[PDB]
Amino acid sequence: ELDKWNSL
Amino acid sequence: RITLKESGPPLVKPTQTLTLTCSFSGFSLSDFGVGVGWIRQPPGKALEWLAIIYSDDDKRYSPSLNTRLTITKDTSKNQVVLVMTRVSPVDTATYFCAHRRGPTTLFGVPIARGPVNAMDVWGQGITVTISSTSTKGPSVFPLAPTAALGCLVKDYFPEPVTVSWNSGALTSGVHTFPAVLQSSGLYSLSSVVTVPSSSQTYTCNVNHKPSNTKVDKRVEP
Amino acid sequence: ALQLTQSPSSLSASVGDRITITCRASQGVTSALAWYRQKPGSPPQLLIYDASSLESGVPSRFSGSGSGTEFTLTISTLRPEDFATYYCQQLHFYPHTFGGGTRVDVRRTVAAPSVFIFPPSDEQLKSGTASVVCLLNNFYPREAKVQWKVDNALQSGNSQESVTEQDSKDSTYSLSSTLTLSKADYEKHKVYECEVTHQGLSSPVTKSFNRGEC
Repeated sequence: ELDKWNSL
Repeated sequence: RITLKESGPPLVKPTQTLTLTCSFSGFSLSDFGVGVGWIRQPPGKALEWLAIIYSDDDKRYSPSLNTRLTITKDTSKNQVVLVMTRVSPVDTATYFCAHRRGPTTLFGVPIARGPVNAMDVWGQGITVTISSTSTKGPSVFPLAPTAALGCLVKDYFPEPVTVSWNSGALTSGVHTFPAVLQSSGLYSLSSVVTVPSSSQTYTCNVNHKPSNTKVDKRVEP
Repeated sequence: ALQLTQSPSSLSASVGDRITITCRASQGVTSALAWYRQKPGSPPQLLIYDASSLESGVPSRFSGSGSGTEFTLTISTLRPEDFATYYCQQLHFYPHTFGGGTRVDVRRTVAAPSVFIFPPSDEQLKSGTASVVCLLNNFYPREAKVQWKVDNALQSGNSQESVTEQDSKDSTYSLSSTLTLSKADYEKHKVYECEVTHQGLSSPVTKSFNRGEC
């Protein structure tokens, strides 16, 4: 599961 | 300046619940993108990530500790709490809380996400031991045969204990080892001193304050 | 989960040296990687964030490079505050993985350990327990390995080790290993052996005693 800021 | 500080109990018994509090200043958990995470460190071991909570109340946990962890924040009192249910002796470690920067903003717009790639400020850490054990004094045994020599300081709780040789006059060639927490819940430790075979009397001075146990042990060859 | 391997595990060095530590990931973590320095008794200190960015207040001698699965930390000129343990952390995947650490100690000449075996005190035997201690004195490097054998049986699960911190004047380490048995058990054997494998030893050295021999 990717980190919180990965899709910013 | 951002500062964090961990608080809670130094000692907890197995099966019990451990509640740790992280009190901070210099930032708010209402600030955009900010996180506070917990990382622990067993004595002599590597860092292990436990959990993180963000200003938007988003939460993430270690997949391997997930059923025993709960992380929560009190924005008004600048605190983050970690609750660990049913602990064992392997939960014994130093527990840290740390700050995670949110993205950089320009006129409220997110322009850089590079600074969130680290935990930039850490608390000093809180040491927590897990023993079903109760305050108990050490039994001191001799370790008898450059020649080696020492006094085994066994079965005490909790830390710490002090060891000197010859009431403070012998310091050269001395090695007091870190204590190991035995499966019994009690610590054991050794202090040795190497000298000129040829030699003088040798006495291990031992003091475990928690138990009020003071022992002087002359050790011969 | 994500595997983050540090290399080397331990590093020998002196003041003024240039060193490099690497951190390898099982999958790309992009540039989401941090480096920390931890001195004993203190918490980790951030040095590099986002694989290469120098953190405010951190000396310019620290440098980070790499992206994807290979990362390196470079300290151009080693200062004394740098003799410590280094860590890498990954923040691209949950959970935010940490490396195993890289210990950086003061270099010196290889020194083999002085080995010593202590049999249990009759005073302790009287309490129902038997503790056998092996001492590995003033050696270098830090890596050493103790193997206990009782009547040539290999012991496993009944010992605990402890290591000192590098000596500020010797730059050596010392290790203590305690084999613990019940007194019953202990009196069922004769030969208690401590086998020591270290780098400054051509072959393993063994110290022993026969329980009873007087």
